[PDB]
Amino acid sequence: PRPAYRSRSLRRVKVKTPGGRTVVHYEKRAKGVPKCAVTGQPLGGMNSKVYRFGISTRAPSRPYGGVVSHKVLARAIRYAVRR
Amino acid sequence: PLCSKWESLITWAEKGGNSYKALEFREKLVECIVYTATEKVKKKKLDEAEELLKYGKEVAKKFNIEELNFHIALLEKEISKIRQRRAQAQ
Amino acid sequence: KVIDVGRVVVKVLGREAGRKAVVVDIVDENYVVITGPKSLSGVRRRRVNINHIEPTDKKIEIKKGASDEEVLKALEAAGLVEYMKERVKPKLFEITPADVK
Amino acid sequence: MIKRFVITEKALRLAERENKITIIVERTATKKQIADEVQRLYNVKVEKVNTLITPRGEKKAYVKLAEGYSAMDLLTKLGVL
Amino acid sequence: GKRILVQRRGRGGSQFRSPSWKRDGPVRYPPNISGRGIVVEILHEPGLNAPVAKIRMENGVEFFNYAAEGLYVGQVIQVGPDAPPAVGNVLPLGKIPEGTMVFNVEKRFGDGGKFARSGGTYALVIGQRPEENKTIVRLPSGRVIEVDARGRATIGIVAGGGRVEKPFVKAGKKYHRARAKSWKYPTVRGKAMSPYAHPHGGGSHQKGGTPVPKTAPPGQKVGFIGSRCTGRGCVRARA
Amino acid sequence: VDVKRLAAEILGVGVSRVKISPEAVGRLEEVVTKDDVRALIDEGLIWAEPEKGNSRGRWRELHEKKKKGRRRGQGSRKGRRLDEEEAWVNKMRVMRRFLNTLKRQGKLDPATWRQLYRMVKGNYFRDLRHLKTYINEHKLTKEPVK
Amino acid sequence: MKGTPSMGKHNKGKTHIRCPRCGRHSYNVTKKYCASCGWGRSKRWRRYNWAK
Amino acid sequence: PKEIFLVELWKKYGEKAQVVRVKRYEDFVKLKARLSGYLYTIRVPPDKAEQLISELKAKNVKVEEV
RNA sequence: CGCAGGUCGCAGUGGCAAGGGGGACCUGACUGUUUAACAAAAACAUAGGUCCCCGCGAGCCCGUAAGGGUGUGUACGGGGGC
RNA sequence: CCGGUCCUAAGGCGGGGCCUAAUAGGCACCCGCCGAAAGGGAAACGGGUUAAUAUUCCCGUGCCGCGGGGGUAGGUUCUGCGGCAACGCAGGCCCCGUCCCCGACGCCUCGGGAUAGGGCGGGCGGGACUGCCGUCCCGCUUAACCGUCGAAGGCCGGGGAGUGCCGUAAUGGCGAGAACCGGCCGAAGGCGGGAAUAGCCGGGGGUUUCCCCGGUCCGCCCGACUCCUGGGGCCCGUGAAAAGG
Ligand SMILES: [Mg+2]
Ligand SMILES: [Mg+2]
Ligand SMILES: [Mg+2]
Ligand SMILES: [Mg+2]
Ligand SMILES: [Mg+2]
Ligand SMILES: [Mg+2]
Ligand SMILES: [Mg+2]
Ligand SMILES: [Mg+2]
Ligand SMILES: [Mg+2]
Ligand SMILES: [Mg+2]
Ligand SMILES: [Mg+2]
Ligand SMILES: [Mg+2]
Ligand SMILES: [Mg+2]
Ligand SMILES: [Mg+2]
Ligand SMILES: [Mg+2]
Ligand SMILES: [Mg+2]
Ligand SMILES: [Mg+2]
Ligand SMILES: [Mg+2]
Ligand SMILES: [Mg+2]
Ligand SMILES: [Mg+2]
Ligand SMILES: [Mg+2]
Ligand SMILES: [Mg+2]
Ligand SMILES: [Mg+2]
Ligand SMILES: [Mg+2]
Ligand SMILES: [Zn+2]
Repeated sequence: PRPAYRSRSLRRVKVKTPGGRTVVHYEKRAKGVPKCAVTGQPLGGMNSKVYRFGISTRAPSRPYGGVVSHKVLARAIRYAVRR
Repeated sequence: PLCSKWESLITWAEKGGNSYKALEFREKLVECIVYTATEKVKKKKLDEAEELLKYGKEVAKKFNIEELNFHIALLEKEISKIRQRRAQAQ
Repeated sequence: KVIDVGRVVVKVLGREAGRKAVVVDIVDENYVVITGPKSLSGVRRRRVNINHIEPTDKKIEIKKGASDEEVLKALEAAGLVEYMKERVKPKLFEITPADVK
Repeated sequence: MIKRFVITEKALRLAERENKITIIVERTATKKQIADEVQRLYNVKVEKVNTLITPRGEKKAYVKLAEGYSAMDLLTKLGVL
Repeated sequence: GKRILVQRRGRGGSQFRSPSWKRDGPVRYPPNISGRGIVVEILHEPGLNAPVAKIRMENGVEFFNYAAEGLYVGQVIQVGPDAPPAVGNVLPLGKIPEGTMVFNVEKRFGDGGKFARSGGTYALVIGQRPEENKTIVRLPSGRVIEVDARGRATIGIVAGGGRVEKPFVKAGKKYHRARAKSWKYPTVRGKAMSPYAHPHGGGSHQKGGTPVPKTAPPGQKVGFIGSRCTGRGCVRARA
Repeated sequence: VDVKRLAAEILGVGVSRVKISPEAVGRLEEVVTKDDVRALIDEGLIWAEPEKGNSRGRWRELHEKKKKGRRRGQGSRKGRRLDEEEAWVNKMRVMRRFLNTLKRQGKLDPATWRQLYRMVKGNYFRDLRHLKTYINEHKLTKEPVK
Repeated sequence: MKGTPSMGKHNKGKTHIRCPRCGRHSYNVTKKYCASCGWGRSKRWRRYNWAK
Repeated sequence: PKEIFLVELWKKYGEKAQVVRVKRYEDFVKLKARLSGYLYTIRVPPDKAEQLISELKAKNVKVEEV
């Protein structure tokens, strides 16, 4: 509780209630978005802010989806097609 | 414009025969226009609000939505009141 | 020219990536029309940017604006029905960031 | 399992206002056991059970009954009132 | 008490131990790597003396090696007897041609590599005795040693050379490096001590000690330990 | 029981501001519950005195004088007031947006825009008036810039 | 500082808690045995002949 | 709570409502269908509001002015 | 942020807040550490320099032993002195 | 639905084994477990109530996990649909495996966007003072949750640029693809719903805390140490793991 709030792991949000008071709500920070397995950059269509685990996310309509980006997928497909 | 994705989804669902999804997409398009216009008017960005309201008028003509016209009329009444106050103060 | 009518290509981007198709029409320098038949490989007939297709060595003989069953008889003449049904499998572990800079 | 009833001012106010009975039970009794014991012994329906352990080492349970039974009436029936 | 610091070091205290949890793993050759591999990462390792390359073999085995200077991400390395002697390739010492600069040399096959593992270091393949399956190599110290010909080495020199030429300008920089290494920092001179704590400690004008024999027991074996000589004359006699 | 604690909790103010009428000194000893305190509050024997807000008439008068330009001389400054870095940011943004608008509308050749842009970055011009005066004097535009 | 000022740091720590076997305030929470009866490190009761 | 804009969509929820609360203003009426899961609110013109309350009472949904 | 004019006092950073300055010698390069409760230093440490034991089944150290630390290390390195 | 409880860290304990005259002594080995009320990590907020508990009680409005029922999209040899694309859209059911990613990370510095808070002019209501003036103070609020929007940044298609062209707070960018045009993904937070029916200010009636009435507004400004985002730099210093998803 109190040392858990003294640590900076949660966001300190000040909010004014309908009762006229000002309170501090301790809210979670967002989880990191999925990254490409080769470049490490965030994947398009999956970089929305998520604050808890267990939320199903819809991958882009492509082979390998939210695993690799379109650049890596296209280049790998070209290499496999030639090879 | 702003809710063109909603327009495309509406026509795509209607072409595919998904009446339920077409109704949901019509609701989403109305939500897009009305929410964005109302936020603009509350922040007093009247030029952007007027552009959004003109687009909503065109969309309501294109899709036969009465609720869009009703909410646009309410927002235009608010815009008129805001502009009247600005003219009186200035 | 490589990207020509009767050429077997593989789509690299989009939903149908890795799927084989047959070029049946030419639009301009940027676009050509492909239909590796949707019952056969899964690529519906539509235009495609030439940058989003990778040409193969294989090529078949058909006329411009050829139909889907025309492409089908050409592929069965070449014996390429199973090659058209096969989907290209990338090797993702080989690629490093230098290849996609 | 039930040791006794709590007939203090807070317990009486809770009985009259919220349809709750306050009991002192064994320290190892769970909410499931308390609810089943209340239902079996008194033939009422238990809405929910809140439990706490007092500073003197006893388990006290606030048993909120369903909306067809009176906590005050049950207390009068048992005569602990 | 009276036990000296070098005697206290052997107990394995936290201030003398190495924090190897800060590193991803040992930099050694796995026993049965063969074929072609891909250089996927070049990483900094706390407490080590060279950048470390992560090699992903064609069959999926991944291992850590010291990066050859000039090695780059996405490079294709060859492992095995059929590998050409190009930079980054892992070859047997028996196959490696004479005069070649190798590193991470294995004294016996399968130990993971022992010699020429610091940044800027290398071993030189001097000769090959195939009838006793041995390879003569010169180590970074200049010492010439025989190694198992079936052992493995990497072609090139270890990257990161010249790291020690730049001075450790502040005590804080050496402090931060020591925190990643195993060194106890800093060190008190022996003659700055009292006699209970060091053989050199003591007198009003404190002095160092003359060399002790090689048979001296622990606690007495400090300073020069069985040295052949000392000073500039010793260096001259060495050269 | 402490009446003032219950009264402060009921009225939502400080106990320092809760005031109990001396006429209810007899009834204070009979106060048992917050309902009793509410009854006394309803009768008006217990009330909350208004809080003090620091009056701002003197500040408003001084702020008008400061806007006119008084009481900001050399003998009234103790530390840094002007922000050099923020001033540079504003100066660059003003000059760059002016020059970029001129080039976008086509009044300035891109080469002349480049020369003016580099001079602005190199601190040739004191202000936008200096930039406009330089442009008009050296005739870098077909029509004068206001 | 070793006297009264250092005595103020003994307000929140602990070396021992009550032992489940012997009930004394002698169970070392870090060493995980009792300093009185030896529970947690010896199944036989700890008692020495030099103690009366 | 959820907000609906189309009367056709809102009627699907309002018809199954345990109660329909009505709040009136000079230009619009808020109709709030209270279900087990959510409270669905729609702002309508007053004439359409009267028509919807008439239809809901015809379907025997409870209506309350709040 | 600036300019012009007028004007009061003994005193205008008017209270609050708020460096005395300079020359020369010894000494330790510097920042840092130290005798909890009489010593803060010119003592210790320090980066830098240099020497020695060591090619690893090493050198040095701990353990009665099983075994252990340096070592997820390898001479641009580990350990030991000044 | 607030914490423990779960996970692993530095590390520790037990059993087997090896050692030991022996153990209650040691631990490299194998196996299991423990190890954080400041790390990782499921889900609740506003109002009211008591003499004493208040995210726990009550009212209202929700969320999570597990399971079930109905409807639906989908399926029922076989495959979901659209877009050149980035990617978008209800995207069938059950079991098992594998891989990847999130979890998951320093310090310094400077640009941008918000919110908490604070102030200014007007309006309404209430209060303070009585030597002169008529000023001064207070209230005018909006939780979680649902929807929609989305700045930087990244990406897609067209375009095909060297007398250059495009820039920043600053470093600067371009045939290894610029200017320019269109599009995709995408924060805090905004707004609507929640919700004025609450709370608050004022004015009355009753009586044991209930009922009634009015207001709860208009236009601007500053703005964080709180929240979000991006750029640049430093390291002989590289800033955890696992559960879980
Ligand atoms: Mg925590
Ligand atoms: Mg965190
Ligand atoms: Mg409890
Ligand atoms: Mg250490
Ligand atoms: Mg001494
Ligand atoms: Mg001696
Ligand atoms: Mg001695
Ligand atoms: Mg001596
Ligand atoms: Mg003054
Ligand atoms: Mg400067
Ligand atoms: Mg002592
Ligand atoms: Mg302790
Ligand atoms: Mg003073
Ligand atoms: Mg000094
Ligand atoms: Mg000092
Ligand atoms: Mg002393
Ligand atoms: Mg002293
Ligand atoms: Mg010294
Ligand atoms: Mg020197
Ligand atoms: Mg000497
Ligand atoms: Mg645990
Ligand atoms: Mg309390
Ligand atoms: Mg005001
Ligand atoms: Mg700047
Ligand atoms: Zn004990």
